[PDB]
Amino acid sequence: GVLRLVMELSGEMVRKCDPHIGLLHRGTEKLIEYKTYLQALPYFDRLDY
Amino acid sequence: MNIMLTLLTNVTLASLLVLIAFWLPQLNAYSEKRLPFSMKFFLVAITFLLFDLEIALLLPLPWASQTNNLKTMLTMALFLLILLAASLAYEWTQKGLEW
Amino acid sequence: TYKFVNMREPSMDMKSVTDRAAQTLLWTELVRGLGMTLSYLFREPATINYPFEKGPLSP
Amino acid sequence: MWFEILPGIAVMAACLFIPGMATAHIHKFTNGGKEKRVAHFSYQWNLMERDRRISGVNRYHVTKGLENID
Amino acid sequence: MTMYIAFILSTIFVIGFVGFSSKPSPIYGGLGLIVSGGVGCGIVLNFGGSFLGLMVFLIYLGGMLVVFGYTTAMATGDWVIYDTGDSGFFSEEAMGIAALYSYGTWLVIVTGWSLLIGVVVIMEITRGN
Amino acid sequence: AGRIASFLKNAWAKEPVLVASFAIGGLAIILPSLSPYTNYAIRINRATPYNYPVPLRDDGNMPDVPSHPQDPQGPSLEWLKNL
Amino acid sequence: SRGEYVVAKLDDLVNWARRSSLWPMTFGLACCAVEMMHMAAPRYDMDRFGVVFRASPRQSDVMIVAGTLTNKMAPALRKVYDQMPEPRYVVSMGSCANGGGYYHYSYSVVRGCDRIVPVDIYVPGCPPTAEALLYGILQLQRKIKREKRLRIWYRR
Amino acid sequence: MFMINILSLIIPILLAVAFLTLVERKVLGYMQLRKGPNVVGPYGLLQPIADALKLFTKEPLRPATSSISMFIIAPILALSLALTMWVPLPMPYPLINMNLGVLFMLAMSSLAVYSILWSGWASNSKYALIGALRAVAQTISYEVTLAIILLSVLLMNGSYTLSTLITTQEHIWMIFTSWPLAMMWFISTLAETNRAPFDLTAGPFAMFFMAEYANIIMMNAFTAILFLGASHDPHTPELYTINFVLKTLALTITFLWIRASYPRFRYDQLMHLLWKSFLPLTLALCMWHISLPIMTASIPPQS
Amino acid sequence: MPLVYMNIIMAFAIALAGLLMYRSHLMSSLLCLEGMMLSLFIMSTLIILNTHFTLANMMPIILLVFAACEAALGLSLLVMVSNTYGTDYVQNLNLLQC
Ligand SMILES: CCCCCCCCCCCCCCCCC[C@@H](O)O[C@H](CO[C@H](O)CCCCCCCCCCCCCCC)COP(=O)(O)OCC[N+](C)(C)C
Ligand SMILES: CCCCCCCCCCCCCCCCC[C@@H](O)O[C@H](CO[C@H](O)CCCCCCCCCCCCCCC)COP(=O)(O)OCC[N+](C)(C)C
Ligand SMILES: CCCCCCCC/C=C\CCCCCCCC(=O)O[C@H](COC(=O)CCCCCCC/C=C/CCCCCCCC)COP(=O)(O)OCCN
Ligand SMILES: CCCCCCCC/C=C\CCCCCCCC(=O)O[C@H](COC(=O)CCCCCCC/C=C/CCCCCCCC)COP(=O)(O)OCCN
Ligand code: SF4
Repeated sequence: GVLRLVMELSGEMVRKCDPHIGLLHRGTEKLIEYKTYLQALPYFDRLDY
Repeated sequence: MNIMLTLLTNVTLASLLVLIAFWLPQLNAYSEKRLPFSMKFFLVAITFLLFDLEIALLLPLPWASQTNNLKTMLTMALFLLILLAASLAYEWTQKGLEW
Repeated sequence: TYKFVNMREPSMDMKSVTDRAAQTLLWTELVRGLGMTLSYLFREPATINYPFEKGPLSP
Repeated sequence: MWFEILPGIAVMAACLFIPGMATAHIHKFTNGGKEKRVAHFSYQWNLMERDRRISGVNRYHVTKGLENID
Repeated sequence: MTMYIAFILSTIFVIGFVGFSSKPSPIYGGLGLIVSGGVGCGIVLNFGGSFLGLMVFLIYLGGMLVVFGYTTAMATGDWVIYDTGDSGFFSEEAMGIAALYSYGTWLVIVTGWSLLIGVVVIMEITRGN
Repeated sequence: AGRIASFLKNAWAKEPVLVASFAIGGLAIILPSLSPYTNYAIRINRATPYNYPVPLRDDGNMPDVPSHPQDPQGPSLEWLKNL
Repeated sequence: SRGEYVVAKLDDLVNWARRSSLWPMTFGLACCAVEMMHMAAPRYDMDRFGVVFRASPRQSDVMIVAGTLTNKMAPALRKVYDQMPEPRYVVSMGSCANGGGYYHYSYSVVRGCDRIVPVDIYVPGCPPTAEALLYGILQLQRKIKREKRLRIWYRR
Repeated sequence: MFMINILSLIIPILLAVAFLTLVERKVLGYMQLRKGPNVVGPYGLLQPIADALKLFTKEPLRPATSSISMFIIAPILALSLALTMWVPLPMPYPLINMNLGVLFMLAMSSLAVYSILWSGWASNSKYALIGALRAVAQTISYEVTLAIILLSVLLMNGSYTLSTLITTQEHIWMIFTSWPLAMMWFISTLAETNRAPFDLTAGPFAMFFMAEYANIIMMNAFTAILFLGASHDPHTPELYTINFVLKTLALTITFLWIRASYPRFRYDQLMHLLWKSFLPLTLALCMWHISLPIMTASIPPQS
Repeated sequence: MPLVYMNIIMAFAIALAGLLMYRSHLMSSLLCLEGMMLSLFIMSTLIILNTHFTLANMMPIILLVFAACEAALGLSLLVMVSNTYGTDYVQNLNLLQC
């Protein structure tokens, strides 16, 4: 998918790994609050697609 | 003369093709808008250099086999190979081949 | 009911050790994978000839 | 099917045919219908030089047989 | 006579040495040294030293100057003196070089010892601490 | 006795490349001293004429020096032919 | 005359070469990426059209935006687009990339990727079938075939 | 007519490396239950030409700050070395008949790393420089074992002349005399050309690609001549040419097969592979192949 | 003595002077050392081949190998110095003085 990953290396070995997420934050949970339950069903298809 | 002409032709062809590649799309108008220094890489380069020197010593072996002194040549040739092996083993056991 | 995926113990007799050594030195499983890819080349591809052929749909 | 890979391979094969074959024919053409003489070790070169001197046409491959012994 | 091709090659050798001896931008100095090494290999080959010229070209260029470039990137009258006879059905340079294993036993021993000691020495120098 | 066999069996596992390397190198060192053909190799090398055989001046005191290549005196290469 | 005939034929040749080898890099942002991988799967085999699978940005001819573009992601997509060599084309895949889609009224979603980059082909669907994306790629090929650069230069 | 011979060596090689892309795509596709290109050209046959034209009509992205000198030099050196390495080879008769042809090819291959070093240096990037250093280290590491294996094999040939390899294998192939050395040689030639499972890394890009594919084909031809000796009849060399070409094509298709069959190593894993498995066996078998002709009185003629 | 020997000797002298100049960049010092070695190899090979002195064909190879080993050593030293200062400038090596 889409992922940003900021890490610190000492030569070959990985010392620290900090993933940055939110590049696919669509705000599904706030959008669900404006739909009926039926209307909010299709968001779950798009969650883990 | 034949080898010189061959290299000249190869180099000329490569240069011509690279320059036409770099200049054919330059004629049309377009928009036209650190420190780390790993020691392991240096050590592997140095190990390659030393093993390359020992290979250079090994190289005359195909001609060395017609000497009438076959025993001495075999001993010395074997000695060099054994010598090369020791370098590999010493570097191995001293953690010289790690990452 | 549960299953174990990686709970096998290699045999330590001389013949089994020799078999594993032959696998290491002669690359038997690599040749096996090459063999599957070769076999798999000799069968019909799954590609359809779009746009002259179309994927199946339903009402 | 798989035999549709054969055309491109064939083309590639034909290209790899061209160099070696060409060399052979050129070695026939510049050497009077014989393989180009090999000259290692400088005794072979001396043989070629003697041939070139005794040809009478400054060409090593013009071979002189017993008809030239008089 | 090709206007003293050996002299031309020697002049290019000297010019390349003048080029990289000014020591500009050590990568450029290394490049000048590579060109000079190629020219010197050409000199030796044209002279008749096929094996020794190829040793220059392989060992020197392909290993040693390659390691120099690696480390750098990590950081911030002729024709007359010649002989008359031939060599036989062998090349004299090859026979002399191959005599290393039958005649030069002492040279082999000292060279192998020096190379092993050099491996050990590089290990110890770069150990650090 | 037991320790060496156990060590060799434990090395044949998990280190077969090193066992093979050491076996091959050891055989390369040992066998030439025991082969009966190495003297044949030395003799074949001695039998290859790279230089011209410079004739000797006869003084009436060389019975073993041939006067012609076809003469029986001198070294022979029947052993080479039969090899 | 021959002056316009030669540029017409040479333009035809250049257009054929450009469209018969389209190398895309894909922004697999979301679940339209699954359908583009299904377009590279054996059944459709995009490679058989000359369209290679997963080209690098520095040798990419076309960009396929497949998924939702969020505000956090927009600068990266514009940066990637700028890097691409010209001539470059953009295919917008799915509702999210076309106009925001099912997240159009969101505080964190770009309402259409064409606010950020120009778009040549809009492939509709949620998601478009792999066959629909193939139809869109072939439509982009026909669009490339229609263009005529040498004539414009000769007539200007 | 020497210029015609040079051209008839250079041009067909470039056509072969152009159509090797087609063959690779077609072979990988069919091993993947699909096809390769089959739309551009009657059987995909015009795909390489379309690729070349598209690449040559695309904007070149000069780094705008990097060393333009080395930026232009690197592809020149790469392609020049790639085309030069074909001259020594005897198919059956060599364009240039060198006494030390094998050593010459070794020296050319050794030079082939300067292009990687310069392209990495002139990218004006720390990450690309890291990748270039990794590539150079892998290349030099594996050319070590290439050289040692090569001299061990040549000890049965009697010289460095590549033509004599045809004479040595008049009755039997060299693959039967030393298959372990041939196995390690094949893996080392995979790792030398940066081919999977060792693939850890507009115009000039195509130039680099041409150089790499020419090196692939030349390395496989060298393997064929070294280990798979065709029979050569002096009154009809075309039989040798066809046999040698068929063997070279088989080895190149085997490279494609291997790329399609396996995952790729890590850097440290392939470094350990070389330095801890190939080098010990290579030294041991070099000792063995030095001892073998003397023990059995089978030393090759030439001195 | 012909002009080829003169040119090789002149190249050696130029490399020696360049080493003795020390503008900066100890790597350039090592480069000058190895240019001296290359000139030495070339001229020794020319002399040995010209006089047909067969057993001395051994000598150039030996020289090469030994000198290359020295380069390795020198490189190591350079590297270590950089690890202390971050760069290989000549003027960093002034801790010890007369
Ligand atoms: C004598 C006292 C020794 C004790 C002191 C020890 C000090 C250091 C030891 C190192 C000295 C080594 C001496 C060997 C001298 C070499 C010459 C001599 O041995 O004769 C040769 C005999 O060769 C022998 O085979 C040499 C074998 C020695 C090499 C094997 C082991 C060497 C190890 C030495 C130390 C190296 C590093 C440490 C390793 C543990 C010549 O052979 P030959 O063919 O008749 O003559 C050639 C001339 N022709 C062509 C005209 C015919
Ligand atoms: C020796 C000197 C060489 C110098 C460089 C020249 C480059 C090499 C020359 C060879 C080029 C090959 C041209 C191949 C074009 C034929 C392709 C043909 O099949 O396309 C069809 C014909 O379309 C066009 O009519 C083709 C126009 C191509 C150019 C026409 C003439 C150009 C000649 C000018 C060359 C002179 C160059 C001047 C400067 C070098 C349409 O098919 P397409 O739409 O794709 O596919 C649709 C998919 N379907 C069919 C399966 C449903
Ligand atoms: C009586 C006297 C006889 C003389 C002695 C002869 C005895 C010989 C017996 C042993 C010889 C075998 C040596 C052959 C090569 C061995 C090297 C080796 O085994 O290395 C492997 C690794 O080898 C590889 O895996 C490399 C594979 C890379 C992928 C390439 C796939 C290639 C396979 C397809 C077939 C290739 C065909 C090669 C021959 C081509 C001919 C031109 C070991 O590494 P690891 O298993 O990871 O563990 C080591 C740490 N304990
Ligand atoms: C005496 C003959 C001399 C000539 C032969 C040698 C030629 C080349 C072989 C030598 C190459 C150098 C080898 C260097 C040795 C270092 C070994 C080592 O350090 O590995 C150890 C362990 O290896 C060992 O066990 C040490 C050697 C073990 C013995 C190997 C074989 C010894 C003899 C076997 C056969 C003997 C003769 C054959 C008998 C059969 C009849 C012929 C740790 O392995 P790692 O990968 O670092 O860590 C693993 C965890 N990550
Ligand atoms: S456009 Fe539709 S199918 Fe594609 S990621 Fe968005 S919601 Fe899913």
